[PDB]
Amino acid sequence: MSEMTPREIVSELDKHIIGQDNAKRSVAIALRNRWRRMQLNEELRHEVTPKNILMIGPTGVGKTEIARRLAKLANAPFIKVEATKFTEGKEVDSIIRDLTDAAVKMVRVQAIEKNRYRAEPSAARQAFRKKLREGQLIEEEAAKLVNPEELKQDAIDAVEQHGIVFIDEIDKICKRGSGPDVSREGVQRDLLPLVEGCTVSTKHGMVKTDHILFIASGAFQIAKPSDLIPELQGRLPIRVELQALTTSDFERILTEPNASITVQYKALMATEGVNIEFTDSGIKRIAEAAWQVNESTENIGARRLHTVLERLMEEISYDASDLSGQNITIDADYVSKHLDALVADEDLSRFIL
Amino acid sequence: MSEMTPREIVSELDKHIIGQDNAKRSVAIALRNRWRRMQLNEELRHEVTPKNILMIGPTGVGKTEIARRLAKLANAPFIKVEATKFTEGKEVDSIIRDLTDAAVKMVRVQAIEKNRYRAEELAEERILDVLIPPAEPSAARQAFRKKLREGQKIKDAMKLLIEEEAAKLVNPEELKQDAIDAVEQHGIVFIDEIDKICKSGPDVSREGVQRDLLPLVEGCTVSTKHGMVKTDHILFIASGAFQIAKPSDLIPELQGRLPIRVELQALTTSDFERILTEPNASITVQYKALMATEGVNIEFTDSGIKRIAEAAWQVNESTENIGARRLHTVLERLMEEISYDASDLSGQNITIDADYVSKHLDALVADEDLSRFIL
Amino acid sequence: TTIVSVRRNGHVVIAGDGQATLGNTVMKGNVKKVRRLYNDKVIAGFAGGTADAFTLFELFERKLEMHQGHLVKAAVELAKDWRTDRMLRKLEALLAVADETASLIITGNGDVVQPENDLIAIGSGGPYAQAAARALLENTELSAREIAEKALDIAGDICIYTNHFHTIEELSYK
Ligand SMILES: Nc1ncnc2c1ncn2[C@H]1C[C@H](O)[C@@H](COP(=O)(O)OP(=O)(O)O)O1
Ligand SMILES: Nc1ncnc2c1ncn2[C@H]1C[C@H](O)[C@@H](COP(=O)(O)OP(=O)(O)O)O1
Repeated sequence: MSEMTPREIVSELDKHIIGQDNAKRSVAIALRNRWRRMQLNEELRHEVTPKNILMIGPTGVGKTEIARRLAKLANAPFIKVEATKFTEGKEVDSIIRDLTDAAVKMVRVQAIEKNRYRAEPSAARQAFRKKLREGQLIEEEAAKLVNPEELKQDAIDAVEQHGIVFIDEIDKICKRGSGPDVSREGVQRDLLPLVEGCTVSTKHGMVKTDHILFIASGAFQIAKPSDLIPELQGRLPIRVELQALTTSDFERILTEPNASITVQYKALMATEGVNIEFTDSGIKRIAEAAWQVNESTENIGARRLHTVLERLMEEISYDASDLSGQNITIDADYVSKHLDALVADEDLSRFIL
Repeated sequence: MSEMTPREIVSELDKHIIGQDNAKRSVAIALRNRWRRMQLNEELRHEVTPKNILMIGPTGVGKTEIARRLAKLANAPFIKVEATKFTEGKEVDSIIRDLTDAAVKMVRVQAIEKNRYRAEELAEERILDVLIPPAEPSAARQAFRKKLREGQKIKDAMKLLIEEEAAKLVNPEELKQDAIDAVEQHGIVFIDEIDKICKSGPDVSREGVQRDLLPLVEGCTVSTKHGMVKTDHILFIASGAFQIAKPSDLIPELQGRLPIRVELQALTTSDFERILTEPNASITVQYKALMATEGVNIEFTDSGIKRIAEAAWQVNESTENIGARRLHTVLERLMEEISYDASDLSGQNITIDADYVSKHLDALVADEDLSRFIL
Repeated sequence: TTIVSVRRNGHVVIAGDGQATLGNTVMKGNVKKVRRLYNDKVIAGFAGGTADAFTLFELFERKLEMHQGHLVKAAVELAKDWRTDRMLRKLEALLAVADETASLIITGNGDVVQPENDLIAIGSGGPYAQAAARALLENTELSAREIAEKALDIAGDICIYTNHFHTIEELSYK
């Protein structure tokens, strides 16, 4: 739908994700082929199929955030699914069903937005209108303005054309080499029709999967993509590896991204009348703290930044009511005071952090 | 339905599939028996049953594409089902259910193509009644008809009339009943990897799927929300590598319901070069038109095509042989730099030469440890 | 069989013989009992069946990727799965591995061991090599490569299961 060029897509993704440009470039090519397909003639539009992507890397390096912001960037329907959920069980067709139910709520809430603002004047008329806005039918008018037959037919077209599905941890359904390998590879066969252009029935309507884009992800440390079934390897034309995040990336993720968690904590304490400010040295030691826990115990990627920051701010967030009108500074000494005692004890870090 | 002769079918398949002529000749005989049966009398049309085919060969050599282009050639309903899906569980009758659901959407969208034309005429006559209410077309009737086609709730109204008119023009009892006739008369089903259900523990569950499949080929009736379908005249295409097992390992009732057998040959490097170019809407042609959308002109040298097929061949030998599917992964890896820059390269003529292919690929093909992840 | 590892002056090496015995006869004299792993950042050796080591080495690289190349923690996870898995428990071999961090032994009992001074000597001739490598390391300035080389030759003269075909993989970190 959107006519953004691949660089315009990556530039928008840099506003949220930090680095991992190769993954940003790969998703941009897939979203740009969508607009390229519409410019083609009747024959080629059926033959061309979406260039599905397989992200590869350790957990918490942003494989999902790229997929989320991408679907949010295109206003496309989106869903994430854990491939292991089908090891036990649920049918694989539910993926398309839930994706449409999300596309329905997406177009519907977006349809309400068009119906919201709609939902010589006399001098006495304007007078009461002014008293009314000062303070002292949204249902019936938005229902009158909405077209329920349109919202349902639209969400299908939003799924069939723009829909995006992210299959997390696909590497875990690869053969480990006999028992699980049948159940694991059996899930791969059950997913095959969805990428091979099958049709799935839904209460909202009959959806076709031919042109849906898909984004698998997996660490592939145990298994490798070549362990995937041959029919599945050919349906994932684009491959990319996401690099492990460094301490410098943690320093950037804390601040540079739009609505970064540090900015979120600042606005939250602003609600209490408190002013937060992080020193560059304080952001440095926070990133240094999260890296130590990942190296000391288990590496969960950037997700460690969340648990550390909340552990650091827990005293302020509790007192923020009584500290109204005060300006609190998070300096390097403040970071070492609330954390170095915790990071030093690995046995406690596995619980508190 | 179609009256094409078996050679006419193979010649059309040659436009998409490369080689594998025996598989093309075998499927052509099955589609021709369809037309041959309708010419027969009331008795023989019942006794004659479709000549089901069993494809055999390594993965990715086009077994499925023949079945896909064959059904697309006949405009028949089609579905691909993995036989291993039933080892765990779902009922086997779902095959006919999902086939009819594809047949429903197929006849419906095709019915919209007919309604797409008449509905615009009747929709125009409806919207002209508000502009020039009636008391040879009137002069104002055409003066408004011209401004309408030139383009212009009003704009929303033209869409609502396509539904009421296409609904008024369509015959749902002739449509939902047409997909059933399309399934029963023309239906096609491709059962991939049937060799994996051949034969103690798994052998019961494996052969149990065969007995569950048996009624569908021997003939039966399945209930669906769209209607009641009979499977007697549906055509089926089973496929399997049969390296672990052999067709003789299939249950005897199933071996006799697959009269036609054919083995598909492994593709060579020369066939890869043909698949890249010769087939209609070949992936090389697809990349060319795609870059054309950005204003760029792609061109592949014969040696550049030759070194891509050699690249895909080396990976299949160096690691795992996935057949012609390897061509897709190699080509996108080669074109990823152009596909990203195509916006800024508008108005330029790019040439994919042998030096360009070796520049972007040979470093990757050289490292087998990396080829498994990237290619 | 004999395999030796020495670490000195920013250098560490692993050396092993090529003899493969079947009963009282020599099956193969040029066996490669040493190789590199994990992007050539790790050197390793094995005493036992060739395939049993190739299976353990591949899984060991997997454990390194999960732990970002940490040698000790990956060795524990390998020793953990080795004793645990019914398939891996059947494997019979003596692994030796080292990186710039430290050298250690791994066994099918699940035991992970780092020798004194990171001096590894395994195989039927291992104790003989440890006796010679211990003598040179304390009484000479020889580099770790020269010690593992001369020590393995002495073990081949003594052990009947060890020969003088040699394979070495040095790692310099300084
Ligand atoms: N490269 C990156 N830039 C910015 N934030 C990141 C990031 N990688 C991870 N994060 C943050 C944002 C997410 O809320 C959280 C989890 O990331 P994720 O996308 O779920 O990783 P994964 O795809 O490995 O599961 O970590
Ligand atoms: N003979 C052939 N000609 C052209 N393309 C082919 C081909 N064989 C395979 N391909 C390509 C096109 C398909 O999109 C892809 C999948 O092939 P397939 O028909 O599924 O093989 P199989 O049925 O053996 O699994 O490979």
